[PDB]
Amino acid sequence: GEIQWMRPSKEVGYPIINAPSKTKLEPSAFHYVFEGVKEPAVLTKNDPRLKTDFEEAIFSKYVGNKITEVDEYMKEAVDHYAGQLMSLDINTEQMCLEDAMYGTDGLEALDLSTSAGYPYVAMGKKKRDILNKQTRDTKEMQKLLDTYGINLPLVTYVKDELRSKTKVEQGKSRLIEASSLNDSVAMRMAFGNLYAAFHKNPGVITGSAVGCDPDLFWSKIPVLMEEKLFAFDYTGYDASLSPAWFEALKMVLEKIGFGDRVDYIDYLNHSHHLYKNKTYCVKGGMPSGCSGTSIFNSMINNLIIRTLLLKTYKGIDLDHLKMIAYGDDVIASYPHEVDASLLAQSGKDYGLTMTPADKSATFETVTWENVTFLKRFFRADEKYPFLIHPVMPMKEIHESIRWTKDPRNTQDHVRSLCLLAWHNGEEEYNKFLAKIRSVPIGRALDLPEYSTLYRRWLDSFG
RNA sequence: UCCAGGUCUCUCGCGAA
RNA sequence: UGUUCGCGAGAGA
RNA sequence: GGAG
Ligand SMILES: [Zn+2]
Repeated sequence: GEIQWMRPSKEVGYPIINAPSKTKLEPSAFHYVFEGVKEPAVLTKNDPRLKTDFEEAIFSKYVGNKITEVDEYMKEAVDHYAGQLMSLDINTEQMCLEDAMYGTDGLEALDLSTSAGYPYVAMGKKKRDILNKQTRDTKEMQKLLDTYGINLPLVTYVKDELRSKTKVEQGKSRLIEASSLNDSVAMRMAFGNLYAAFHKNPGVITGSAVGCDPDLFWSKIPVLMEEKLFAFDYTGYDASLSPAWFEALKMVLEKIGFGDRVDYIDYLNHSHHLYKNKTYCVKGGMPSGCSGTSIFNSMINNLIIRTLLLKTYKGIDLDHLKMIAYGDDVIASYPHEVDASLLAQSGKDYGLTMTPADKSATFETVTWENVTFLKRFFRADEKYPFLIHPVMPMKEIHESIRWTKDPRNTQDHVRSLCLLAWHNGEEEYNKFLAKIRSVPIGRALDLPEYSTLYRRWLDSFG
């Protein structure tokens, strides 16, 4: 991915966009009860904690475009991945406007609790002024569709989130592309049935986990896998993606029947962006906030891995590849061991920078002990060993409970954290409840006992 | 003074028919 | 408690 | 930055 040009919106007539300059994150009641090292992300360029140039740092992810051509390995990847998906018998018809806007089996509605993007953002127009979920009215959307059309520019924001100390100072803040309501709608008309099919089929056929519940799904995953697992991390996955990857994705879509709308894929590959007082153009790179970015990045992951396997292990039978991606996150398996270290080197050839799974400083053997997916470990229940706990390390929970964007939400926030926390075991869970209840607000919260969670967990399998 | 800050998925909580 | 809808939040990608 |  690479910035083609950049210039101040003034020279071109695009309006300036102001994000709030301060974080909505404030220390919570439990700030001092738990240890933790993350703080609010750098949002502006005046920030004291900066030890480098902000804009330089945030746009640094656009490392360039390595390849431009679909080679034979990619083409074979394509064929294999397409052939897999054809077995799902995916409905290829357009999704109707009303279903696109207001959701249907497998695809939730548009979020009226979020920005409408360009150009509505420049007129104080919100989604709530256009959509109404109680009537499923499409009349004003259809008109607004005809008026502004599609392929509008994306508004770039800085994500307001916790961030590692190192990342704060080094200014490595993450960017959001706000997709236009128009484009979200047009995308869902074109691909909603694809989205639906994937959401209903988390697993090794889609090669995706979008639509799963980790509570339940974690017990399916080890059955789905092969004997030998492999995994790794990506560095700047989305922005590192070259246009060829977008061509191969089109090919897959042509293959499974979405051929008349692959042109939308071009709009993701070749995007224009408003950031504060600048307008810039990016060729390559998946924009983070477009419609289907979860589905598409995952699909593209399934193509990358097959391609590297073919490049690295000649003649490899891909029918035995069992992998599951969620965006750039992935857990893969083959009947015979595969060396992530070798794939990472082949990856360079295709513009991808691959590092060892979970920030380990060395490429080592992925096992059921140390593998992670969606930030959670795998741990069998001591009573019923075929039941697998998704286990998020307490540390992540600890970092979360220390901040809040609105103390109004304390009860709900902390309860949500308990639902994650208890898979760590009764000893750890009761300790967590202990530290929480060590402040008076803690004692005010209605918090689930371990026993309650375990029983409800077992019961949800039936 | 307020509002602002993407796409999705899952879950919990609340309100309704 | 089942569903179906609407709202809020948290987490993950 | 958007509306009062
Ligand atoms: Zn351009």
